[PDB]
Amino acid sequence: PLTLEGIKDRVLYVLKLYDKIDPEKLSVNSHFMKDLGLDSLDQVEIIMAMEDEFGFEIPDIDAEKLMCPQEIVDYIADKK
Amino acid sequence: KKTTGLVGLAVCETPHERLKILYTKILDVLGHIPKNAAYRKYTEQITNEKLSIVKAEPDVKKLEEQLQGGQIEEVILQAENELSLARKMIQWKPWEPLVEEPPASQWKWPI
Amino acid sequence: SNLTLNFGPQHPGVLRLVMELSGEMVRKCDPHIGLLHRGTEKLIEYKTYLQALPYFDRLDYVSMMCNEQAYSLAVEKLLNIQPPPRAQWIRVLFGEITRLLNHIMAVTTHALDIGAMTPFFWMFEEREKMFEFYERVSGARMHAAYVRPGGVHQDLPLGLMDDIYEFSKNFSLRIDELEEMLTNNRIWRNRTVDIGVVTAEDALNYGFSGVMLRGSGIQWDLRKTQPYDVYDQVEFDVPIGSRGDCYDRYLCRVEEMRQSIRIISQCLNKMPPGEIKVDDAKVSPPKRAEMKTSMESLIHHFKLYTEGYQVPPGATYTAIEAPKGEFGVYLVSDGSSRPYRCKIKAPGFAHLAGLDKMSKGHMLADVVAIIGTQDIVFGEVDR
Amino acid sequence: TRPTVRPRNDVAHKQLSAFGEYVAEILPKYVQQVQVSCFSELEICIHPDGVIPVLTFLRDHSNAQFKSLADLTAVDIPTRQNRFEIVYNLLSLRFNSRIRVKTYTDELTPVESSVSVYKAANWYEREIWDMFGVFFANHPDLRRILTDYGFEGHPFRKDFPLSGYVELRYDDEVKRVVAEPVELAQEFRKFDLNSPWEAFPAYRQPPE
Amino acid sequence: TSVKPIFSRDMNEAKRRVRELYRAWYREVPNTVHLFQLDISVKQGRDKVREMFKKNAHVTDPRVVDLLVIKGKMELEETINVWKQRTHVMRFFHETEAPRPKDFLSKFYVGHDP
Amino acid sequence: LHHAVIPHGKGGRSSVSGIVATVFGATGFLGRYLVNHLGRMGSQVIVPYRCEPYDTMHLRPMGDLGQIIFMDWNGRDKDSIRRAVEHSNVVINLVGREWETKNFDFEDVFVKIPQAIAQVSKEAGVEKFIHISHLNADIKSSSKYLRNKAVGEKEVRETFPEATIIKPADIFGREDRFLNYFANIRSLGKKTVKQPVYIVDVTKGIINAIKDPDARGKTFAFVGPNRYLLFDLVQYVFAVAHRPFLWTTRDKVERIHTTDRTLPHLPGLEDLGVQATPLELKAIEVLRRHRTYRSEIEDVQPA
Amino acid sequence: TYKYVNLREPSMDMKSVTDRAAQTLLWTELIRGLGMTLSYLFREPATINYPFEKGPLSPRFRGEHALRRYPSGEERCIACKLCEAVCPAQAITIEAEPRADGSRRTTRYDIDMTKCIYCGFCQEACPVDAIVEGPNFEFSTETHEELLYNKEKLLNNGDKWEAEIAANIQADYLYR
Ligand SMILES: NC(=O)C1=CN([C@@H]2O[C@H](COP(=O)(O)OP(=O)(O)OC[C@H]3O[C@@H](n4cnc5c(N)ncnc54)[C@H](OP(=O)(O)O)[C@@H]3O)[C@@H](O)[C@H]2O)C=CC1
Ligand code: SF4
Ligand code: SF4
Repeated sequence: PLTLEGIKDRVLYVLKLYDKIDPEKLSVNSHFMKDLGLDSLDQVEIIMAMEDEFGFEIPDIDAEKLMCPQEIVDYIADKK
Repeated sequence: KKTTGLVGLAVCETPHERLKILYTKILDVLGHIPKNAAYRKYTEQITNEKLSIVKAEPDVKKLEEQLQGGQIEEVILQAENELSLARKMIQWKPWEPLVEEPPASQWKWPI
Repeated sequence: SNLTLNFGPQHPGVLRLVMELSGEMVRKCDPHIGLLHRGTEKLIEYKTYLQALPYFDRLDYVSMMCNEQAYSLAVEKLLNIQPPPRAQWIRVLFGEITRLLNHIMAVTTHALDIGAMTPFFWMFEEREKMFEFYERVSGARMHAAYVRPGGVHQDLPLGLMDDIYEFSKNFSLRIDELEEMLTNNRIWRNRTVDIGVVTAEDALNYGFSGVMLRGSGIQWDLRKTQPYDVYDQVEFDVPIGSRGDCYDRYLCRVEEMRQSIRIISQCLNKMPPGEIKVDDAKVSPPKRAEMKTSMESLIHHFKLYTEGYQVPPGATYTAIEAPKGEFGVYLVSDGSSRPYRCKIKAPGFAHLAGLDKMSKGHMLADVVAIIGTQDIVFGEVDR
Repeated sequence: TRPTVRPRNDVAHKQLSAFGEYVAEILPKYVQQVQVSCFSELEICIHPDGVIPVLTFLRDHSNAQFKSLADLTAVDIPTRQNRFEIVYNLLSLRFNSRIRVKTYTDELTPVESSVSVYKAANWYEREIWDMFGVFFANHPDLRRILTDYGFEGHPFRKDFPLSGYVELRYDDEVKRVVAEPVELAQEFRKFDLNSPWEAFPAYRQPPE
Repeated sequence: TSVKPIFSRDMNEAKRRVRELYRAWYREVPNTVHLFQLDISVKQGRDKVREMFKKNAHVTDPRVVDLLVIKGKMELEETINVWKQRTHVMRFFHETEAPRPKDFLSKFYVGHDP
Repeated sequence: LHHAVIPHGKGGRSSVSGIVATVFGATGFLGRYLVNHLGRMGSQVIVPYRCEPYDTMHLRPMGDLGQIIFMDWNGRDKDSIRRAVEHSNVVINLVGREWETKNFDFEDVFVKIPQAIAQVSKEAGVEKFIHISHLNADIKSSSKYLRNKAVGEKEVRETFPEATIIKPADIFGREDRFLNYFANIRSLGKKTVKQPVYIVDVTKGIINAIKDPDARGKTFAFVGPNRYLLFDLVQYVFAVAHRPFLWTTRDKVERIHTTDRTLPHLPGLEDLGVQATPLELKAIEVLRRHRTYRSEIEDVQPA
Repeated sequence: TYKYVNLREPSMDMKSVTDRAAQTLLWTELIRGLGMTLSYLFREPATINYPFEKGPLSPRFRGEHALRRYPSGEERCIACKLCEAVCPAQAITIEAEPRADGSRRTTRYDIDMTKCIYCGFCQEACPVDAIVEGPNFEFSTETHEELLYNKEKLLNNGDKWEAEIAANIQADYLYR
């Protein structure tokens, strides 16, 4: 049942489930670090939350080079 | 003799030839050391003197009490340790000149 | 996985031990020690020499005069003072008395830590007489300072050596009765023979000192190799262990008690009537009659107790054969009236370092026997 | 000079002088000061790049056994760039000799961690890490020995004060032991005891 | 000033190790707050963990950040073991301060306090 | 004020704050927490006790070295009470047992105890007398307890006019009466609004009222931030206590079935200035002792 | 000089091995240990009855120090602060004022018995022998307030006995 649009929707609802994101303002070119103004602390929080929900081990250099929700979805489609 | 005093040191059976092949290995690995260092001179001096003491002994207790180092198998462990540092001092190049000096206002004590 | 027990500070000394054991026969034990941490080194750094002498009296607490002797010989070694001969002989006599005390407490507390109850009571009656001797000599029950750097302070009163002679005879009979009671006692031999073997190579690399070196082969006595005092004039021999057993180490402690009896006998028979303290008013305080009817003695008393004597700058490390082993003190002194930094080598600390190799292939009652079989007081292990 | 003055020996002094010269000849790379004091104990003052070579040489080499290790400390000296002084205190068995290998370091430098060539240095190194603050690289375990877990500050420095910053007390609000800033009941009167008049002329440093 | 390092070469490995340690502290809190039977929700614990990481934010030297990583890893090992008790983990928090204010005026009514 | 009544430095543990508090009762629950916060302040607490010295031994190591002091008293003699308030900066009245005895009743504890102590503290010449009373203490019926506390409020308002009458709601804490009374049971289902308030907010309010004047004379009321129904409170405390389950006097059950109401004609916490806390945090704190091993936060919040 | 032990072999002579077997089977030495315990059973107990027989001591015992005073005269102290200078626990607190006569004296001489390690350095540092470590062990105090001795508890404690303290000093003033 694993389709890429379901991957994008599931990353979408777990980012909505994350509480500290203010406001929602979600897209594919969202770029939640500088367009939305959050710390790299929040970057590693989000990527380990992906790891906790449905991810692989997701090593920290690949975790650092994501920076974008559609690119998170595309990395999930890459490794799965 | 049988069951010397040290606990985890089980007794030997052939002291003479074992200690001789130990010191031939010492002189070999020391032969791979460079020449103008003092370390080759002092080690080769003391090891040739010790081996030359070993060369002419028919007995065991006479070699124990005559050659210093005391007990007979501690000499063998001591020889194995000196071979280990000879292998280690092929590396580390200690005969090179001094590594970079301290700020030189340091080793005076009374502050 | 495996059972990670947490032995807390209850009594089986006082520690915490986390043992990742396999199945009644262990795997990986770790002593968390430091629960009795006091701050002795920082406190001695902010105090003077004479004032911080009781810290060296009580950092180890079962031995009470050998630690004083080690610190006082550190200061007398750095300060270039030979003590007078009668001070040296009284220091030797009380070193042997404290050695007898520490070995007999180690024997009795190891017996009670296994579970045998009665020779504890017997030999503590004997140690009650030991403390009566300490009371009559100094005035304290246990923590007699009494050993100034500059010799023995305030010599023993008239009528003591006869009591020490009576105590020598009766104590020889009582230690013979202890060997009568235990020692070929079958269940105790079954309790401790093959537990805690120590190779002499590991005894040198793990830095074991004193009784562990006697038990594991190699002959090593500070009293025989490096005579730091008049030990070269008294004749005694040290016991050596053949096998690395705990039973062997028990036999070694009992025979060190017996050799302490010999040294006490010869020290009573060869006492010289020299003098109490040194012939220098600038280090030892002058006596009270000369203090009152003398000007310079009052000035030296006043300055020697306010400022204290100064120490020339330098660093030294001395170590003496305390009953636990090489009790070491490393003084570093800027030229001043306070020491700059002192540090203590504890034989109990060095012995507790090798607890892994002493309890790798045995069970947990044997772990309690290993903790007991080394005279570890957990106040000296802290530094 | 005969009564109550400690008689020094010159045989041990000459032998330790000759042996210190011999050690500094055979290890030219790491040796800076070779000093013998008046009471004949050897001290070798050492750059912190040769702790493993000097101690592997000194545990072996059969002309200086030095099997046993004692005190390790790194006496916390201000006024310098490199503060700490690590003192390996080596005791022989075949020889009855004592040498002190004193290497220097500052606050932020790994020395080469002698735990592999002296198994006694395990808790010594861990204790010096906890109390002073000198990190030791390529070392199995560094934890906090002789201190509380919630306590930090590396207290044996001269910069850490005598009384600590935290102080424990039980309270019934949260029904447990809590840490509060220190409110002493007495001052700890520091005495100004260091009198003038230069009690040793032989230790006068030359002035500017 | 060719200084020997601890672990790193510049601030890049420093940032990598501190984000690894923050990931470990993030996944290490709820186990401990279930284990030691504390009284504080998981979100407040995570907020004070990230506050402890935001406290040292002006540190720039790579050796210093390496040594702070070593400190945090030691304390995370001592908290993932059961060695530290309830007292020390509550001692990380501050419930018994009755905290002193920072305005000049209330520092003036309880004075001698610069 | 003489010297050694001026404050010095920081707070607590031989840090001299500027009040000397004579604290009546103080052996039970609320007095022990108030002595805890005064020992945290670093004051001098004169506690009188009529009981065994073992209970004041259990509350003993709170204050610092000789800060708190112990003395005996009775409910019969004015001389011991005047000896208790010989020299005191402040005095607080916290007394009253929730059940009758053979020597002291609900009658005249709340009439004969506060009149005597207020009379001798006015005649001794102290200021800032703080008296606690229960909320909804009215002349209207259904509790001897509550009508006696209403007579007590009127009498302590009549004599000593510059008093601080302060009234909390049904306070809950670590060693509570009514919430622990709920957990120790076996029950009925009705509707009654009731607002608990946590004890450390109440005693922070008391210490702010005791060291922060402009609040003298005015009576205060403590209102918790919840104000919800009793039935869902019982089901929430059973759900957090992990037990389903679907001295017990008649006065106690009528107190827990009295509808606690609030009037904003007297100011609450914000005009005094301390934050209030909701139920659930401290409820998960106090509700231990579930089962052998054994969140679902209800949060009814009616009206 | 070494005297090493644990060196015997099991003798294959029949008498030695049958004696070791008899030891193993017939329980010889365990009954021998029972005989030793019975030998201490039939002794007299080496106990003392405490509340009627207080135990023995020494004439230089240290504990419960108090201030002496002159024979038919004033206080013996000077407030010279030698004892405060030498006190290793730093327990002494001296504040000095002279009275109207002109002799230098005190106002405050406070000792914490809680901090006091009981050395004897304030016994031996005093030039006029004002403070002397007393004879006894009678503290057993219910409160932490009461173990902080003022000058007047010290003077009542030095006036509760001088005959004891003068007898101990007259016994032992020729050693120190
Ligand atoms: N539900 C609650 O807890 C609420 C309580 N309050 C008030 O809080 C106060 C304390 O209540 P609480 O701690 O819960 O219960 P307690 O009954 O245990 O506290 C009362 C204190 O006064 C003492 N005391 C009571 N009656 C007498 C008497 N006749 N003679 C001498 N001493 C007496 C008590 O016992 P002892 O004699 O041993 O010292 C205790 O020290 C009361 O005045 C109550 O009205 C107010 C609102 C809510
Ligand atoms: S040393 Fe003696 S005279 Fe001096 S202050 Fe102390 S008690 Fe008084
Ligand atoms: S005996 Fe007590 S009061 Fe006297 S010097 Fe020692 S600690 Fe101070």
